Amino acid sequence: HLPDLVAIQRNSFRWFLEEGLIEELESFSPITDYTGKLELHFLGKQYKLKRPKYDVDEAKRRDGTYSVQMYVPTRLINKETGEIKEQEVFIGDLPLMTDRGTFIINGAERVIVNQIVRSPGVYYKSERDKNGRLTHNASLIPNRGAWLKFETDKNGLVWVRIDKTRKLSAQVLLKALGLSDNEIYDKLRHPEYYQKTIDKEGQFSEDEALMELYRKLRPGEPPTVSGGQQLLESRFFDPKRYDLGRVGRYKLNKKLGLNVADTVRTLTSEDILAAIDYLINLELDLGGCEVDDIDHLGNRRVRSVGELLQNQVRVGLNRLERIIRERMTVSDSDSLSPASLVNPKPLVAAIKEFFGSSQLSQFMDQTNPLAELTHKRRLSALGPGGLTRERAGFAVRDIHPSHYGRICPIETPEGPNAGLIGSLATHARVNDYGFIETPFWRVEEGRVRKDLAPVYMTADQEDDLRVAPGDVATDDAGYILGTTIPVRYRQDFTTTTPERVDYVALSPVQIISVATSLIPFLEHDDANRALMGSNMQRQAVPLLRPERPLVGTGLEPQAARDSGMVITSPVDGTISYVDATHIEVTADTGEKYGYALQKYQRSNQDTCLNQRPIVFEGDRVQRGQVIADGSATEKGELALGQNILVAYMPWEGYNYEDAILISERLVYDDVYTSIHIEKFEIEARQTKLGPEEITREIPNVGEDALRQLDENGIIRVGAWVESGDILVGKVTPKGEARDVRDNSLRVPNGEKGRVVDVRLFTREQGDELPPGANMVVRVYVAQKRKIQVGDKMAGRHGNKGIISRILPCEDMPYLPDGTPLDIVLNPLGVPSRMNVGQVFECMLGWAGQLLDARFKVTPFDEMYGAEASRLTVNAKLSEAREQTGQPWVFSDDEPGKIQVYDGRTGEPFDRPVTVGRAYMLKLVHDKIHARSTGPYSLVTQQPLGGKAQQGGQRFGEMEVWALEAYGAAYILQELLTVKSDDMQGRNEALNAIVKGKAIPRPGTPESFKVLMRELQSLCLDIAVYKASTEDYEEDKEVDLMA
Amino acid sequence: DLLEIYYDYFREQLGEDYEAALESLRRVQALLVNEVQSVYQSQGIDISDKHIEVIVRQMTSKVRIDDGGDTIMLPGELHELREVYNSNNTMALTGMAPAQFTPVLLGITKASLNTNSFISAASFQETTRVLTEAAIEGKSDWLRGLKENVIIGRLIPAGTGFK
Amino acid sequence: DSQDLLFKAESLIVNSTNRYHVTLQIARRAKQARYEEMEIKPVLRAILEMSDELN
Amino acid sequence: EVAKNLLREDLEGVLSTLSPRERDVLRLRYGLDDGRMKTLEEIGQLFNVTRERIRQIEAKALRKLRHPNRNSILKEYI
Amino acid sequence: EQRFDYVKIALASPERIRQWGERTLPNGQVVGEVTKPETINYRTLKPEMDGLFCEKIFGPAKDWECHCGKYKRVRHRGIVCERCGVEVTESRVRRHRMGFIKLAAPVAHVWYLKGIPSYIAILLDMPLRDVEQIVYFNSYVVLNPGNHSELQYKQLLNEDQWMEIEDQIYAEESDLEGIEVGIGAEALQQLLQDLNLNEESEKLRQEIAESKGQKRAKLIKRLRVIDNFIGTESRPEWMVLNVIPVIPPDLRPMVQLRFATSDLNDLYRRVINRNNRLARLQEILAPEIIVRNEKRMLQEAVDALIDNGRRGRTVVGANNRPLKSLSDIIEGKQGRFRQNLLGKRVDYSGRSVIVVGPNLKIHQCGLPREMAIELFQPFVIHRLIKNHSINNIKQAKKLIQKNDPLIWDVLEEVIEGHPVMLNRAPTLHRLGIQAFEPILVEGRAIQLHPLVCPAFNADFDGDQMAVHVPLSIEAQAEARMLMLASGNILSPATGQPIVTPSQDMVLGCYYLTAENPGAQKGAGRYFANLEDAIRAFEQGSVDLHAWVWVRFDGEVESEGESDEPESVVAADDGTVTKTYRFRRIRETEDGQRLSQYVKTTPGRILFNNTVQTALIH
Ligand SMILES: [Mg+2]
Ligand SMILES: [Zn+2]
Repeated sequence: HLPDLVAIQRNSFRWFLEEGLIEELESFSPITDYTGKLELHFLGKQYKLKRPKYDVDEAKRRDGTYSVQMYVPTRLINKETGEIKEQEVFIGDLPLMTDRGTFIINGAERVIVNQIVRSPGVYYKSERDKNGRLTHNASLIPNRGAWLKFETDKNGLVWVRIDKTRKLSAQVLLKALGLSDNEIYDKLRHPEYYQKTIDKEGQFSEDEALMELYRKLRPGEPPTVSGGQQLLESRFFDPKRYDLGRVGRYKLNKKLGLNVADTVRTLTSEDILAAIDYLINLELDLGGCEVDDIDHLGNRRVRSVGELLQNQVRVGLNRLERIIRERMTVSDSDSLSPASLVNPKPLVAAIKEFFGSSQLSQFMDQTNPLAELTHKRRLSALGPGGLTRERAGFAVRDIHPSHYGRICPIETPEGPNAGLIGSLATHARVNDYGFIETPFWRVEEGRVRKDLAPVYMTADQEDDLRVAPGDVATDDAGYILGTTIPVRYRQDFTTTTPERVDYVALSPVQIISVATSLIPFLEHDDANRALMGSNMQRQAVPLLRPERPLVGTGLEPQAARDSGMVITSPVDGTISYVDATHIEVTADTGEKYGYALQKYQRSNQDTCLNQRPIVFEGDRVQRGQVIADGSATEKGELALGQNILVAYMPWEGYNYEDAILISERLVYDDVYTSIHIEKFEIEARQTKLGPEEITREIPNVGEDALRQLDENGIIRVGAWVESGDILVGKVTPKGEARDVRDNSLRVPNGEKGRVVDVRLFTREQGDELPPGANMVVRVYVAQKRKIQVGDKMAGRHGNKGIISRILPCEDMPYLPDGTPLDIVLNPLGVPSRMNVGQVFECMLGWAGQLLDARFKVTPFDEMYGAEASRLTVNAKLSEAREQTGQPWVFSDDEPGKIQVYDGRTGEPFDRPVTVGRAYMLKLVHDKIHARSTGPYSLVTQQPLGGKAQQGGQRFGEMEVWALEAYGAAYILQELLTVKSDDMQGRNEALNAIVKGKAIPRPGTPESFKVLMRELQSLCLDIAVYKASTEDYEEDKEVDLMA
Repeated sequence: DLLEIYYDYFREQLGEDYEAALESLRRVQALLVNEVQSVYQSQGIDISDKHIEVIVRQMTSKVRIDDGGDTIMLPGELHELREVYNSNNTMALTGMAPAQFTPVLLGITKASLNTNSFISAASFQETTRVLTEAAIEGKSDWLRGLKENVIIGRLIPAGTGFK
Repeated sequence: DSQDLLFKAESLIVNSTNRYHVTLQIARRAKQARYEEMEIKPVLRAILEMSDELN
Repeated sequence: EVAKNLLREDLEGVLSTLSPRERDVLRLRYGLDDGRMKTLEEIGQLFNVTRERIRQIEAKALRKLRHPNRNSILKEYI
Repeated sequence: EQRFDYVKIALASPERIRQWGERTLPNGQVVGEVTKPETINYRTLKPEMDGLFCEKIFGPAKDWECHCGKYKRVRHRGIVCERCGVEVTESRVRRHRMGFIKLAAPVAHVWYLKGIPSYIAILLDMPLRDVEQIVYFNSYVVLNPGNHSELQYKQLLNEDQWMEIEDQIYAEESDLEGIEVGIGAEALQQLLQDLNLNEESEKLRQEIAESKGQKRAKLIKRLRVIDNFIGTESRPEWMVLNVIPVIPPDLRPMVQLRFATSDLNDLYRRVINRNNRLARLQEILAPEIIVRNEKRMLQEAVDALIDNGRRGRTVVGANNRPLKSLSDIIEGKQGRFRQNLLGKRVDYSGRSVIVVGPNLKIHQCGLPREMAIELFQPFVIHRLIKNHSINNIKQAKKLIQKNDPLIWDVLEEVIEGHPVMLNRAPTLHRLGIQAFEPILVEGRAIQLHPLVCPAFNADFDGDQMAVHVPLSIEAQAEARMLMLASGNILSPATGQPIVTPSQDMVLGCYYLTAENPGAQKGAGRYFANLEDAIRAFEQGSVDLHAWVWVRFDGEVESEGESDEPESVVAADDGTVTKTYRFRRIRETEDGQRLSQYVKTTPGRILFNNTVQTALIH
């Protein structure tokens, strides 16, 4: 029943376009100047949209932005003359969301992350003193504005703490609101508790209430009744400075039991009085009151591109209104038109900053369709309005029972981000208030009603019901089998009779995410290794020829249709034109449909986004049938790895501690080879001496290194470039003909491949070049990488490894039929890591290879039997043995083990080993770095850091301690001074090494001199001294800076 | 307060301050070493006891000048027990009035900020506070530690650079 | 061989009573060696010589 | 900086081949010592003979260096 | 033998700051005062003349080149120009010279004002709030009670109170004479100049004698500060700044990528702008409130320069982020001490993924050729120059760049015997850095010996290591003699072995030496010695776990044995053959041993023979 997987990102933009921008335009529409003579009305319900310029593909290839233009009709009304100059004004450029849920900003694909924040409303909490009783406080939190904290003292006093200022008894606030004693006495249920505060703090009247409120809020100024009134109105009553939100109003009504309309979004007297009454009742233990949990998913909300955009648009609109008022009052003549009144610079700037430089808009993860899919379904606890890494603690990063079926308990990062970024579960969805829901089937008298439609439910809703998991087994029709059934009641796990179960989860994978739903035999894995496998499945690399798993899980065809890279026919007809770049299908009786396929493009992570056709010319095709496939899909479904022969046994030390020993077939059969495309860029600028020219007249170079340039100084498409090869030839006019200097762009050390695209952008061609540049040349270089020593290989169950040896296939162990193995894995890593599921897949994959079959096993498959996975695997292996005819395939004494021989000597190993077909992946990432001497930092004169600029390795203080514990003094002193920042000792050491002499003694490193200068610059007379040798002499200050 | 209890008991049961301080510090040191070792061995980890003894002696080697006599030690100052003992000895050797003191337990951060070199302390924590105090006192640093020959760039006085 | 150098190193570390002092002596010796040889690697020759002198 | 110390040495070597007076003339006419190129007339006064004599020495030295012998390493420095 | 012995830090006097920044010219003009808040010219990209990057104060922008271009080339050394008065020298002096800024009104050093101990407050014996109010122009202070009756020395006066005092003092009948009040840091400077340290010390000592409790502690702290000032011979009013130092321009670089500028430039510009405006206001006799507000602004600007956000609001930049002031440079994990002095990025270092090399020795590591040819480039160049026909460094470098076959031979004969240090990123103990001998290997990954993995806590699933190469002879000797991996056997924390075989080695040894009743082909056969048993196993005559007998003479430790001989048989002679569970000893009557047969497994024979061969050889 899986709906659209990337729908949290669409619904929020469809909502923004439909009623998110309108609400914000109308909220600021009537702009009036101070004289009240001119008025600007923004008829924001009629904003039209201009068709996007360029195209999606054109924006991508031009390195531009995919956007539209917004035009709202406006009417400037003269308050007297009454002349109304109706017009349509340009408001801004709105980047548009593509069909895949993403945006194209500056020619790069970006995704707006979803932020999990605390929902607006009122939250009660009880705090316990070291020796005192329980004291209760309440926090009222709006969508946007100031917070209202209430607190109960140890003596029974009620305090309010506007903002972060000092407290003030609640009587001041209630009287300042314009409430007499009788109404606040009647609304409260236990009035004597508040009467104690009234007596202790004195009954304030409205005038003195506002005086004291102004005095406490803004000390040092003479109090003024009007001053206070205005302060309160601006603080909690101003529609443009306090917004509860729709969710805030909903939560307030639900918690406090009010009935206020949904349209009012500011605090009202009723609200504060109710909140106070609830606090009093909670203090007195009335019965219908309860403190709040802030980690509950019923008190937490999800914001997506629509809300975050709305807020940015609101800020821009405030700035625009300020500019409009300024450029409206100044005018002494009504010669202004609405076109000349609005300035779209602040709104354009706000939207651009949000989409390009915010920390909620993120560079897309695009290694494969799975990473792309889970990047759009990600929930973050960090950002402008959430948490910070140093403030997030143990409580926030844990699994709250209310995550069941809404947030995956497995898929997270490892490290500083553990528990702060999560993934939406498989069936979960977000409703229009911002709370995550999840579907259930209704159960009537122990019968699961799959005929009726799934009933979705939020975290707070499913707290009073007894909900059964999705792995409960039912008989024919729907009755639940068994006598005891696990249920969840009030965030607890219990067991009940199957006549008292209210709801049942839709699927057994309803609790996990999509990446974790792709791991077969998951219930035989530890949770940590499941986390590793789910994380590593999104780092796999699309291979040269992908291949489906044999023991897939059933969600592969659905995990690939959302990335928008697989083409399916919507039409039940015939195929008339097939090509490497075009497919055409003619409807049985109808029009022709034509599709263009992307070819060897480049992703954010330098992988390849190819697209290939599957069908042949003149082929009968049905609707919904796969027509073309992506770079990580085979025929409809995800394909991230390859199926290879694996045996579990140790080699001669090559399996030691997670290392992997593979065969040479994975290299020459082009298994686990991939295409990676990189981009290089060169800029022609204009220096004060002169401009920079792209030409082949490069100094100090011979014609043997200008072979592949295109008589314009730029390399040619289809040329093989090795390291140090010139890509674009550039000359700078240096100042000291024989005047030009060479700074042509070259391939970095360790890079090679073919040149596939050389795009050129100059201001003449109508391109948006940078401010000071006169030509931007971009070159794309593609290469094919094979598996090699040092690469990371992985499985779906968390078993990672680094390849340490590639053996010729006549050295690898072989089977009783002569087939050498492909990979040998250490079994020492299986039982201590508890990822037994890998030992099941192999075996089932073995059967699948022998039976020419593909198995779709779903996780948690043991609801049908006592040991379902083992029985299915054994039966499948026996069936494969009977069909093939070879008895060595399967043995009854050792089911999963068969005999394996030694390729080096021909002798069989002492005991049979476990062999099978395993689905292994090749992980991304270029890490080898070395340095002798290179660039240095500006202030400290220490070597720079970074692979791309010949950077050095940092010798931290832990390494200094390690060298101090060894007794090393000369290694430490050479590392600290001569090799880092002894500005004169570096050259002397290098010259001594080159000449072959001894390295001289070092001096004072430059960072010490920098520190002494900075300390002197702090008005400190710190200095270095040389002690006097004889008696009647003064110590002499030593000049280091000489 | 265990240190204070031991000091109060020993300053009577024995009667001399120096030995009372020694015994109180010894008992507290043994308690600290045993507690740390027990915590480590609860998880099944073994370290030698010298490694913990060095740290405990860096934490329990100071004294607060309760009331100075003819000494240049003003009350409120933290000084090493050995230095105080030697000063008191030479002071009553000439026949002056000795000083009183109370042993103290410092901690791992409070003892690192009481070093005699401001460069080591300023590079550890609270740089501005240490630097302000050093500027006010007119302190001088003679570079006799590993972190200060490391900062300036000299041979550390340990290992092959010992002499 | 490498093993030979390792045994000679261990031999010199003992009977010296100060690993630092004997590392300093090896450094000095190797320095003089290369100096009066520029006119095998210095540290290696130094260790060989010092081992052969320990009889 | 190491292709700077190296270079001067190579130049100095080929300079040694020239006659003492010749090399002195060259060093002074290019400022190899002081970084300052000197005229004819400063060497006309500082050296023994006057102007129009140093020009002959400069040409008779360069002609010696221009031969493929005694100077061919520096050809790669260009 | 060493240039300097001790580092001394003291309170900076304005004379010292001026000395730091004031340098005289041959013309007689003295320079060193930054007067204009100008950094560089927009068109010529050349520093201004009296700004934050001036060449007449800090030094020439280009070494051996004058600002106006009158003098160029090294030839002109020590020649201060005449047209613009710039010293034709090396540009390096731009990172050593300081220059100063003279203030129109004195300010307070925020460190001595806002600290955990407030030294200004402690010396003045005033609460910190009063001192701050006086400094920031919120209250007056009675610098002299004069003749008034209700006015006390160092008493805070509000604006209304001061107006009332003014009315009293300007009354025609007032005998009131000699009353003085002050506001700002100038008042603090006057109060600090009033303190006579000797008398304050004597009074405090006398009061401390007759005191106890918190009063004694506070007087003790005051006395400690006063005695520190007496010993240092420093005047306490030096805590109020009259001039401030300017950091050298190269320590606040303004480089061009756009121009990237340090936050110190903006803070200094604020200070200079406010100081110039204050001077103008004092020159035109501005209204007193405006002048006082400008003085407050100058104090705040100097505060933000010394330590941004310590006292008042935080000065944000173009984006809403705090500007990094002088205090933020020397503190924190990103401060100078912890980022550049106690730990540095070093040259001759590499980093790569580690794989397991099972055939390496414990004192060896596998270094890829790509890393090695870059780490050992100077050594390769030297050996190409010396032992081959390479003429110059450029030819050797181009030969290396073109990857000549001779390069690899030279590198291979260079790195032999040259120890290299390997480190893992978390260095928890001294075994996290260990020395090995490089072996050139083909690949991109470092081959690590499996026996050193527990010392580094490294596994081959993506871990990376850093490689450093010692340069000097002393460094190589220390690496070989102290840090070599073959010498790190025992754990320095517990004394226990740390190079013990683990994982597959333990499993293999266990399997070899275990007992397997299922497979015992050839059990019971006798063998002459360990070599005979091993040869019999090698052929296949005897199974790996068979119970055989071997004639071994030596110490035998057999688990599951019995100290009591199982069977004792005396033959028809003085010879008894005691048969234990795992032994058979023939002993002469009242005599010594004649033979010993050990009942063992050929796997155990192989294990013990391997140990014995390793020890004997
Ligand atoms: Mg690892
Ligand atoms: Zn000049």
